Amino acid sequence: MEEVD
Amino acid sequence: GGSMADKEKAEGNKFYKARQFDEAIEHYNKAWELHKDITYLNNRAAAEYEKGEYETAISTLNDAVEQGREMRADYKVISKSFARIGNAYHKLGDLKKTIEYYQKSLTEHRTADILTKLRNAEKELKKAEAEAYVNPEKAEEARLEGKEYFTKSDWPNAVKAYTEMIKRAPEDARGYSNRAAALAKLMSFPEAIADCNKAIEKDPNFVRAYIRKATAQIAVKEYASALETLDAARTKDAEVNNGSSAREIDQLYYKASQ
Repeated sequence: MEEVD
Repeated sequence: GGSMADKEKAEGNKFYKARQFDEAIEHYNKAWELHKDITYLNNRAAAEYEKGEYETAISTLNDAVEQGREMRADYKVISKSFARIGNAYHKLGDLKKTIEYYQKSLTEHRTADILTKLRNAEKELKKAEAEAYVNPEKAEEARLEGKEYFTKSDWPNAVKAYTEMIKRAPEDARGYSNRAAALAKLMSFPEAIADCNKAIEKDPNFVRAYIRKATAQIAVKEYASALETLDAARTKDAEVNNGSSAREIDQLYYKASQ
Protein backbone atom coordinates (compact mmCIF):
# COMPACT_ATOMS: atom_id res chain seq x y z
CA MET A 1 0.00 0.00 0.00
CA GLU A 2 0.95 3.62 -0.66
CA GLU A 3 2.73 5.33 2.23
CA VAL A 4 0.66 7.49 4.56
CA ASP A 5 2.44 10.03 6.75
CA GLY B 1 -5.49 22.37 15.68
CA GLY B 2 -1.91 21.25 16.40
CA SER B 3 -2.30 18.00 18.33
CA MET B 4 -6.01 18.18 17.42
CA ALA B 5 -5.60 17.75 13.63
CA ASP B 6 -2.76 15.28 14.13
CA LYS B 7 -5.25 12.99 15.86
CA GLU B 8 -7.67 13.20 12.91
CA LYS B 9 -4.72 12.26 10.67
CA ALA B 10 -3.71 9.49 13.06
CA GLU B 11 -7.29 8.27 13.08
CA GLY B 12 -7.22 8.31 9.26
CA ASN B 13 -4.02 6.25 9.28
CA LYS B 14 -5.73 3.71 11.56
CA PHE B 15 -8.65 3.34 9.14
CA TYR B 16 -6.38 3.43 6.07
CA LYS B 17 -4.34 0.54 7.51
CA ALA B 18 -7.52 -1.58 7.88
CA ARG B 19 -8.45 -0.78 4.25
CA GLN B 20 -11.40 1.38 5.27
CA PHE B 21 -10.78 4.12 2.77
CA ASP B 22 -13.82 6.40 2.93
CA GLU B 23 -13.42 6.40 6.71
CA ALA B 24 -9.75 7.32 6.27
CA ILE B 25 -10.66 10.03 3.72
CA GLU B 26 -13.17 11.72 6.06
CA HIS B 27 -10.63 11.96 8.89
CA TYR B 28 -8.01 13.31 6.50
CA ASN B 29 -10.47 16.05 5.49
CA LYS B 30 -11.21 16.84 9.14
CA ALA B 31 -7.45 17.14 9.73
CA TRP B 32 -7.17 19.61 6.84
CA GLU B 33 -10.17 21.57 8.07
CA LEU B 34 -8.59 21.95 11.56
CA HIS B 35 -5.08 22.77 10.32
CA LYS B 36 -3.97 23.68 6.80
CA ASP B 37 -1.08 21.26 6.08
CA ILE B 38 -0.78 19.44 2.75
CA THR B 39 0.34 16.16 4.38
CA TYR B 40 -3.32 15.52 5.14
CA LEU B 41 -4.13 15.92 1.43
CA ASN B 42 -1.31 13.60 0.34
CA ASN B 43 -2.83 11.07 2.73
CA ARG B 44 -6.31 11.47 1.29
CA ALA B 45 -4.79 10.90 -2.15
CA ALA B 46 -3.32 7.63 -0.84
CA ALA B 47 -6.78 6.53 0.25
CA GLU B 48 -8.23 7.65 -3.12
CA TYR B 49 -5.47 5.76 -4.97
CA GLU B 50 -6.04 2.55 -2.96
CA LYS B 51 -9.74 2.78 -3.82
CA GLY B 52 -8.63 2.76 -7.47
CA GLU B 53 -9.89 6.30 -8.05
CA TYR B 54 -6.76 7.36 -9.90
CA GLU B 55 -8.24 10.52 -11.42
CA THR B 56 -9.43 11.71 -7.98
CA ALA B 57 -5.94 11.08 -6.56
CA ILE B 58 -4.24 13.15 -9.29
CA SER B 59 -6.80 15.90 -8.79
CA THR B 60 -6.23 15.92 -4.98
CA LEU B 61 -2.45 15.97 -5.52
CA ASN B 62 -2.31 18.66 -8.20
CA ASP B 63 -4.18 20.85 -5.72
CA ALA B 64 -1.88 19.78 -2.87
CA VAL B 65 1.22 21.03 -4.72
CA GLU B 66 -0.45 24.30 -5.67
CA GLN B 67 -1.48 24.93 -2.04
CA GLY B 68 1.90 23.66 -0.76
CA ARG B 69 3.68 26.18 -3.00
CA GLU B 70 1.46 29.01 -1.76
CA MET B 71 2.27 27.81 1.80
CA ARG B 72 5.99 27.20 1.12
CA ALA B 73 5.74 23.52 2.12
CA ASP B 74 8.87 21.38 2.67
CA TYR B 75 10.50 20.21 -0.61
CA LYS B 76 10.28 16.56 0.42
CA VAL B 77 6.50 16.47 0.91
CA ILE B 78 5.70 18.14 -2.43
CA SER B 79 8.14 15.67 -4.02
CA LYS B 80 5.84 12.94 -2.59
CA SER B 81 2.81 14.58 -4.20
CA PHE B 82 4.50 14.50 -7.61
CA ALA B 83 5.62 10.91 -6.91
CA ARG B 84 2.09 9.78 -6.11
CA ILE B 85 0.77 11.47 -9.27
CA GLY B 86 3.39 9.36 -11.05
CA ASN B 87 2.09 6.18 -9.41
CA ALA B 88 -1.54 7.08 -10.24
CA TYR B 89 -0.72 7.76 -13.90
CA HIS B 90 1.16 4.45 -14.04
CA LYS B 91 -1.96 2.71 -12.76
CA LEU B 92 -3.88 4.53 -15.52
CA GLY B 93 -1.37 3.06 -18.01
CA ASP B 94 -0.26 6.52 -19.16
CA LEU B 95 3.50 6.05 -19.50
CA LYS B 96 4.33 9.58 -20.73
CA LYS B 97 2.89 11.41 -17.73
CA THR B 98 4.14 8.86 -15.16
CA ILE B 99 7.65 9.58 -16.46
CA GLU B 100 6.94 13.33 -16.55
CA TYR B 101 5.78 13.27 -12.91
CA TYR B 102 8.69 11.13 -11.76
CA GLN B 103 11.04 13.72 -13.35
CA LYS B 104 9.07 16.41 -11.51
CA SER B 105 9.45 14.53 -8.23
CA LEU B 106 13.21 14.05 -8.69
CA THR B 107 13.62 17.74 -9.61
CA GLU B 108 11.96 18.63 -6.30
CA HIS B 109 13.91 15.99 -4.30
CA ARG B 110 16.01 13.17 -5.70
CA THR B 111 15.36 9.84 -3.93
CA ALA B 112 16.42 6.23 -4.61
CA ASP B 113 12.92 4.99 -5.38
CA ILE B 114 11.47 7.28 -8.07
CA LEU B 115 14.93 7.09 -9.63
CA THR B 116 14.35 3.33 -9.83
CA LYS B 117 10.68 3.89 -10.74
CA LEU B 118 11.69 6.34 -13.51
CA ARG B 119 14.13 3.85 -15.08
CA ASN B 120 11.49 1.06 -14.92
CA ALA B 121 8.82 3.30 -16.48
CA GLU B 122 11.29 4.40 -19.18
CA LYS B 123 12.17 0.73 -19.80
CA GLU B 124 8.43 -0.04 -20.03
CA LEU B 125 7.95 2.82 -22.51
CA LYS B 126 10.79 1.62 -24.80
CA LYS B 127 9.23 -1.85 -24.92
CA ALA B 128 5.78 -0.40 -25.74
CA GLU B 129 6.90 2.01 -28.48
CA ALA B 130 8.87 -0.85 -30.01
CA GLU B 131 5.75 -3.04 -30.00
CA ALA B 132 3.80 -0.18 -31.63
CA TYR B 133 6.51 0.27 -34.29
CA VAL B 134 5.93 -3.27 -35.57
CA ASN B 135 4.08 -3.08 -38.92
CA PRO B 136 3.59 -5.82 -41.58
CA GLU B 137 3.20 -3.43 -44.55
CA LYS B 138 6.05 -1.10 -43.50
CA ALA B 139 8.28 -4.18 -43.16
CA GLU B 140 7.53 -5.31 -46.73
CA GLU B 141 8.12 -1.74 -47.93
CA ALA B 142 11.56 -1.83 -46.22
CA ARG B 143 12.38 -5.27 -47.67
CA LEU B 144 11.72 -3.83 -51.14
CA GLU B 145 13.80 -0.70 -50.48
CA GLY B 146 16.71 -2.85 -49.24
CA LYS B 147 16.76 -5.03 -52.37
CA GLU B 148 16.79 -1.84 -54.46
CA TYR B 149 19.85 -0.46 -52.63
CA PHE B 150 21.48 -3.90 -52.70
CA THR B 151 21.02 -4.15 -56.49
CA LYS B 152 22.58 -0.68 -56.80
CA SER B 153 25.54 -1.66 -54.54
CA ASP B 154 24.45 0.97 -52.02
CA TRP B 155 25.44 -0.97 -48.93
CA PRO B 156 25.16 1.84 -46.33
CA ASN B 157 21.55 2.58 -47.34
CA ALA B 158 20.71 -1.11 -47.63
CA VAL B 159 21.89 -1.55 -44.03
CA LYS B 160 19.56 1.27 -42.97
CA ALA B 161 16.67 -0.16 -45.00
CA TYR B 162 17.15 -3.59 -43.48
CA THR B 163 17.38 -2.14 -39.95
CA GLU B 164 13.95 -0.57 -40.52
CA MET B 165 12.76 -4.02 -41.60
CA ILE B 166 14.22 -5.59 -38.43
CA LYS B 167 12.40 -2.95 -36.38
CA ARG B 168 9.15 -3.29 -38.33
CA ALA B 169 9.24 -7.09 -38.17
CA PRO B 170 11.57 -8.34 -35.41
CA GLU B 171 10.52 -11.98 -35.95
CA ASP B 172 11.30 -12.08 -39.72
CA ALA B 173 14.70 -13.76 -40.15
CA ARG B 174 15.19 -12.18 -43.59
CA GLY B 175 15.87 -8.75 -42.05
CA TYR B 176 18.91 -9.98 -40.12
CA SER B 177 20.27 -12.14 -42.94
CA ASN B 178 19.81 -9.19 -45.32
CA ARG B 179 21.55 -6.68 -43.03
CA ALA B 180 24.24 -9.37 -42.64
CA ALA B 181 24.68 -9.46 -46.44
CA ALA B 182 25.14 -5.65 -46.66
CA LEU B 183 27.46 -5.56 -43.62
CA ALA B 184 29.69 -8.17 -45.24
CA LYS B 185 29.93 -6.11 -48.44
CA LEU B 186 31.14 -3.21 -46.25
CA MET B 187 33.56 -5.72 -44.67
CA SER B 188 32.09 -5.35 -41.16
CA PHE B 189 32.31 -9.09 -40.60
CA PRO B 190 31.84 -9.60 -36.79
CA GLU B 191 28.58 -7.66 -37.18
CA ALA B 192 27.62 -9.85 -40.18
CA ILE B 193 28.16 -12.95 -38.00
CA ALA B 194 25.97 -11.51 -35.23
CA ASP B 195 23.06 -10.69 -37.54
CA CYS B 196 23.31 -14.20 -39.07
CA ASN B 197 23.16 -15.68 -35.57
CA LYS B 198 19.96 -13.81 -34.71
CA ALA B 199 18.53 -14.87 -38.11
CA ILE B 200 19.22 -18.48 -37.15
CA GLU B 201 17.50 -18.15 -33.77
CA LYS B 202 14.52 -16.58 -35.57
CA ASP B 203 14.43 -19.38 -38.16
CA PRO B 204 16.57 -22.51 -37.50
CA ASN B 205 15.71 -23.73 -41.02
CA PHE B 206 17.07 -20.70 -42.89
CA VAL B 207 19.99 -22.02 -44.94
CA ARG B 208 21.21 -18.81 -46.63
CA ALA B 209 21.95 -17.41 -43.15
CA TYR B 210 24.29 -20.30 -42.29
CA ILE B 211 26.11 -19.74 -45.58
CA ARG B 212 26.64 -16.02 -44.91
CA LYS B 213 27.87 -16.76 -41.37
CA ALA B 214 30.46 -19.21 -42.70
CA THR B 215 31.50 -16.88 -45.56
CA ALA B 216 32.12 -14.02 -43.14
CA GLN B 217 33.91 -16.35 -40.72
CA ILE B 218 36.23 -17.46 -43.54
CA ALA B 219 36.77 -13.77 -44.39
CA VAL B 220 38.03 -13.16 -40.84
CA LYS B 221 40.09 -16.38 -40.96
CA GLU B 222 37.90 -18.17 -38.38
CA TYR B 223 38.41 -21.62 -39.94
CA ALA B 224 37.47 -24.03 -37.12
CA SER B 225 34.12 -22.25 -36.72
CA ALA B 226 33.55 -21.93 -40.49
CA LEU B 227 33.65 -25.73 -40.84
CA GLU B 228 31.18 -26.27 -37.96
CA THR B 229 28.80 -23.67 -39.43
CA LEU B 230 29.13 -25.48 -42.76
CA ASP B 231 28.26 -28.86 -41.20
CA ALA B 232 25.17 -27.38 -39.56
CA ALA B 233 24.44 -25.78 -42.95
CA ARG B 234 24.65 -29.11 -44.80
CA THR B 235 22.44 -30.91 -42.22
CA LYS B 236 19.67 -28.30 -42.48
CA ASP B 237 20.04 -28.20 -46.27
CA ALA B 238 19.41 -31.95 -46.62
CA GLU B 239 16.35 -31.72 -44.38
CA VAL B 240 14.80 -28.50 -45.72
CA ASN B 241 16.09 -28.06 -49.29
CA ASN B 242 16.84 -31.64 -50.43
CA GLY B 243 20.52 -30.57 -50.44
CA SER B 244 19.94 -28.12 -53.31
CA SER B 245 22.73 -25.74 -52.24
CA ALA B 246 25.36 -28.44 -51.59
CA ARG B 247 27.75 -27.31 -54.35
CA GLU B 248 27.84 -23.85 -52.80
CA ILE B 249 28.51 -25.32 -49.31
CA ASP B 250 31.29 -27.50 -50.75
CA GLN B 251 33.23 -24.57 -52.31
CA LEU B 252 33.24 -22.85 -48.93
CA TYR B 253 34.17 -26.14 -47.23
CA TYR B 254 37.17 -26.41 -49.58
CA LYS B 255 38.34 -22.83 -48.93
CA ALA B 256 37.97 -23.33 -45.17
CA SER B 257 40.29 -26.36 -45.37
CA GLN B 258 42.92 -24.62 -47.56
